Amino acid sequence: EIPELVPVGEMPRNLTMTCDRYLTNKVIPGTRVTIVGIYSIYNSKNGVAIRTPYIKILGIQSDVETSSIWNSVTMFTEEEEEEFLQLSRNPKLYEILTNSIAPSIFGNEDIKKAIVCLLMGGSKKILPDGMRLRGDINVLLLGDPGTAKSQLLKFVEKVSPIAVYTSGKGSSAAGLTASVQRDPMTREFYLEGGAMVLADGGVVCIDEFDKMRDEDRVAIHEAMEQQTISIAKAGITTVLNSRTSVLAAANPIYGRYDDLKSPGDNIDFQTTILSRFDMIFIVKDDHNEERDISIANHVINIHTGNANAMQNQQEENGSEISIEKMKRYITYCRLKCAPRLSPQAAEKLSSNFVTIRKQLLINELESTERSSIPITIRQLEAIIRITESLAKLELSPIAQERHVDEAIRLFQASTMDAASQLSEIRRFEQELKRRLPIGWSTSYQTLRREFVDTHRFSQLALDKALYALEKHETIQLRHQGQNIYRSG
Amino acid sequence: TVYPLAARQMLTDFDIRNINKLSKKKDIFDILSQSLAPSIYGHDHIKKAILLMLMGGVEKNLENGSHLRGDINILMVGDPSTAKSQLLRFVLNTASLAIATTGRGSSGVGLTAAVTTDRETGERRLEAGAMVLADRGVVCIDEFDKMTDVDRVAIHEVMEQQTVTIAKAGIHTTLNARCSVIAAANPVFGQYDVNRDPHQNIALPDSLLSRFDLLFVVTDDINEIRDRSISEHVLRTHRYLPPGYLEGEPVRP
Amino acid sequence: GVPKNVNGKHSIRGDINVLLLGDPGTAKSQILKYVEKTAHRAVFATGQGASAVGLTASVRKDPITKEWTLEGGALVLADKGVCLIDEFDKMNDQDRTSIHEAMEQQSISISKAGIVTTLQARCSIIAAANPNGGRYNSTLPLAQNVSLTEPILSRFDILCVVRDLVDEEADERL
Amino acid sequence: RNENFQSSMSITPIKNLLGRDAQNFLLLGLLNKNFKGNWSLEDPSGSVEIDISQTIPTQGHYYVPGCMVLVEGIYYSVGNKFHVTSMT
Amino acid sequence: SILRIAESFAKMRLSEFVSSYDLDRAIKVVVDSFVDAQKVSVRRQLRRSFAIYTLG
Amino acid sequence: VVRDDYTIEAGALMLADNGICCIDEFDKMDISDQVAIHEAMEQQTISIAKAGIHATLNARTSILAAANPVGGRYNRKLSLRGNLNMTAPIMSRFDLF
Ligand SMILES: Nc1ncnc2c1ncn2[C@@H]1O[C@H](COP(=O)(O)OP(=O)(O)O)[C@@H](O)[C@H]1O
Ligand SMILES: Nc1ncnc2c1ncn2[C@@H]1O[C@H](COP(=O)(O)OP(=O)(O)O)[C@@H](O)[C@H]1O
Ligand SMILES: Nc1ncnc2c1ncn2[C@@H]1O[C@H](COP(=O)(O)OP(=O)(O)O)[C@@H](O)[C@H]1O
Repeated sequence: EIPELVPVGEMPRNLTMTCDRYLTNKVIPGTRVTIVGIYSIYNSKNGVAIRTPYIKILGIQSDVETSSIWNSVTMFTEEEEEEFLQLSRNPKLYEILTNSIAPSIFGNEDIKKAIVCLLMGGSKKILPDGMRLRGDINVLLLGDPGTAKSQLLKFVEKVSPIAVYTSGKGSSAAGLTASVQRDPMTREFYLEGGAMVLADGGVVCIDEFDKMRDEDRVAIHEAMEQQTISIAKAGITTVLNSRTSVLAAANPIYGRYDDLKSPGDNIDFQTTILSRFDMIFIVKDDHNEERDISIANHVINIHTGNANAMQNQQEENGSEISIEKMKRYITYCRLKCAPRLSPQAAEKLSSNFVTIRKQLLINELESTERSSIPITIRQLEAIIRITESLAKLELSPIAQERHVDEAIRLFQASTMDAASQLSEIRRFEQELKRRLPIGWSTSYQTLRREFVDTHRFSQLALDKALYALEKHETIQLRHQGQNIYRSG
Repeated sequence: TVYPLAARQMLTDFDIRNINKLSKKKDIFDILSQSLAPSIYGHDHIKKAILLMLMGGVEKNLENGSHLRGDINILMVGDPSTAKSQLLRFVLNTASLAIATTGRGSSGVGLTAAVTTDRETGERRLEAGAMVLADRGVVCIDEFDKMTDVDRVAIHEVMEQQTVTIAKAGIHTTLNARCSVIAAANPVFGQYDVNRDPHQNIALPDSLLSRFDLLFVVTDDINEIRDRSISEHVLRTHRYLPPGYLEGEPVRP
Repeated sequence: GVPKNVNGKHSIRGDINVLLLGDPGTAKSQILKYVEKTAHRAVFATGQGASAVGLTASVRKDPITKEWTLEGGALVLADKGVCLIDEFDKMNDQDRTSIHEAMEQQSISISKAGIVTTLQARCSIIAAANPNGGRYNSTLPLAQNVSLTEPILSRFDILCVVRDLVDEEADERL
Repeated sequence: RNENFQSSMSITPIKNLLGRDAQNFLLLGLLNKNFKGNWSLEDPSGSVEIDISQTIPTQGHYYVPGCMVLVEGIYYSVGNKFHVTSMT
Repeated sequence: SILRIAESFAKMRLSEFVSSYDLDRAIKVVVDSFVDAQKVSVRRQLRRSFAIYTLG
Repeated sequence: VVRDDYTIEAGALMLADNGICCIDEFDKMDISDQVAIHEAMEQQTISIAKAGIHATLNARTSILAAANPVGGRYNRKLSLRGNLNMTAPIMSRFDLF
């Protein structure tokens, strides 16, 4: 039964039902369906006068479920297809899909863009040598409580056509992946699918990913990356396909993410699971008064009911679309468009990848220890999939460079922003506070020739301590970064 | 009727002429090495070992009964996204008989053999697990660093004995498993250390390390020129279009 | 309060969770027993005796047909009532903080043994904890006074701090 | 549009240069002095530092910062610098 | 949480609409909890900081 | 809780219902026993919520405990709190020493 309509303090009751002739093989497990049928009674082989009830199905209807068992088949009607083509021809459908995700959540615009990229997904490719590459992206929202990450998980589970919502504490290794159970009558083992089998071709959402057990986290690695679960248990060996896009939410190991604390201490995840994730969105609370007053007004408008009026008016405005239309558009974009890349896009993509790897050199130089947030070749495949999803928004078969720079912007906003989180410093600060006075400026070439060519300090100490004085806001930069000015 | 659907492919005489023509070349090892998985860049010696793994060496059975193993086994430990699991998938596809397994998706009884009843007989019998059904073939183990110890016992038993002894349910049977093993693993840390520590290579005991003939270790060292070469290679990989299919449609030297 | 449903798209928790942090001998548990007497539905748990799946909900194998069936936990029995935890700090972290989804999303999401289920547990959680060292230090902040972390403290709406201060006249009337 | 580049070489965006060690490239770049005080070439895809030790400029022209110039030379990946043979 | 405490205070009177007095009492409870949570070095400053919202 | 579906085995506090539970070696008792005694003295109930079974169990019991000082004999110079392994609340839960 529907979880929204369960009675108080009880369990949802499973009821056995039957289909005949062309009503068979119409529903995937996990969908929400309305069924019309007769409520008949049949005698079962298992007290007094107990005859078990069932429902003989006369009719199946489901807007969330489409095309029965999936055959990549176009069953959308012609005027709805023309309306969907009109939506794909819209010049600002990207902002429409961004505003469609979480209308009652202020901020988190890059998270909403990554969610839309997760819902559209990449393109699955097949090579002649059997090389299968991933066509889905996995996004991990790591951050402080009160950032509405779990509400984003719930809204992703609502919008997506195939989606399941799971826990970290309520999970298990045989629960997320497929389990091996025993049939009672035959006494033979059989595989019953888990949460990543019910989400095949769709979205799995994990809440409190930081807390799920260490033996429980690592049964997911082939199901995230290889898109398959290889099970050899109880005399049954098989490789089931699980094409699941993973959306996980987590807090750091410490209670809140601390900017004073090192990023290695906040994350006790292995580097493998962050290599598998594609958007590692680390979110914080900066306590800005404008942001606090804006979120205060927004949540007040949500609680009073005025946000119902604003979203109902803005739907008729045409800048937002509902759950059903966006769900069917996700299904149509996955079933119609699977784009390739232009040759000029590959130069920009490879150049940005070697640029961010060269930046990872600079990130891992001075700390001398390995970063907990790695950028590997799988992250280049991630940016490829982001570009292909950005092409899949507007049914574009060619992923041009305009989509490429937005993909680069999303990756810099998520993963490069996440990865960027003794006597020399104090001696530089004293020498520079005595060297240039309050209200006067110095060129960077003067500091280079007098503090590096003199070998008073290193160049890395200069580059770090200029930023250190910048964030202290007593000495800032002016005139295109070529002047250092003491604000005083 | 029953058709095999060609695991042992028939060999026409034109194929034999091609095989004996290419065998006379001096770099047939290189040609057949880079012919394995052109989409995978690097790991050239690893693909050479994969080639020598598919055509494993001769086995010699002595007069006193010592079983000398001719099946070379390879353990690949190293950094994430060094395409070890992709080489596992490639040797899964291109072998005559290949069986895959995973660290958290395997049981020790489920790898060798399990005793169950039979429906038409009403009699107990064995069904072979993953590691026995791949006889005269290859086993593609992924995430080998995180077996349960029960599965480690059975795997180590096959690597030291090549036969499994089942003594349960009134059944005393021995089963032959003359099979090769290729396995992929991560270090005990998140990333592999360049401190060359012997203990932090793998989390498995060194006794299981000893039965593996080739312990390949891979480091994803961060570079500029070779990194650009790998980047352009994987963007050439993504730009492939399968023949006979429309541009921009879902897929159905 | 009132749980809210916005357009069939957003859900707002309506129940209120209250933590009582105080010195011993300040009658923190008698209030919990009074809520047990007073609330329409009231479930109690304490200490190491409350497991991670004693709360929330569990799964079990039936003796008939050996099928995996769900079992309602402590929070299932407080679907429109109050769950009350005594000695909250000394309970294990795995047992303390397994109740995030009931105390935030008002729901129990279960994926184990081939069973996936989104139960409703609209629970008002009233907890009674102790400070570090047994006594509250007035000169120290709240963070190292408790053994609780930031997220488990963050959901709690009202956190009542009780200090056993010696008074010449408050002790008389008490 | 000119016949010389519809012939001699082709223009590569500046962001593609880093990674190509010791290969000859021809560029169009906004000439600039960066924050470090060295000479640099910039495109909408990025920038690279150049050095002007080995240049043979075209006689008859003026070169000022802010010029968009054709720069032929070899990139080196050791110090992220571009050694210019000729400029016009 | 302030909004649920105001709604619960309106629910205690069996009044279907929330008054401004319920907002004042809810804000008083939340401010009093935050002040009692604070260390005694700054309880006087924090009490005088939010005194304009609770008393009026 | 006992698998047999879980059932309750009563502890020594429960068998001394409306009676006296004489406990020897009270200093090295377990932490689960500590936090169950923390509810067992005053409220006279032990509440167990494990797996599928949840209950409260009334245990009206008067406690007589004999606890050796840890680390050897009783030190006359130190306070009575210093010589024992008990914390503040379970010491305040006792009537007399
Ligand atoms: N920007 C926002 N807009 C609306 N509600 C918000 C926002 N941020 C937080 N909230 C509220 O605060 C709560 C935050 O919970 P959440 O952070 O999702 O839990 P978790 O810490 O487990 O992810 C939600 O119930 C949500 O209603
Ligand atoms: N030419 C290449 N060089 C390096 N890595 C590659 C190459 N081609 C593909 N890859 C990456 O290798 C990854 C697979 O390795 P991985 O799954 O980490 O192995 P394991 O599961 O054994 O750790 C793929 O995600 C793919 O993106
Ligand atoms: N107004 C009061 N203030 C403090 N304690 C009281 C008050 N009235 C009764 N008590 C006593 O408090 C005892 C219960 O305290 P309890 O809540 O078990 O302590 P703790 O807070 O350490 O759990 C009762 O035995 C009762 O006699």
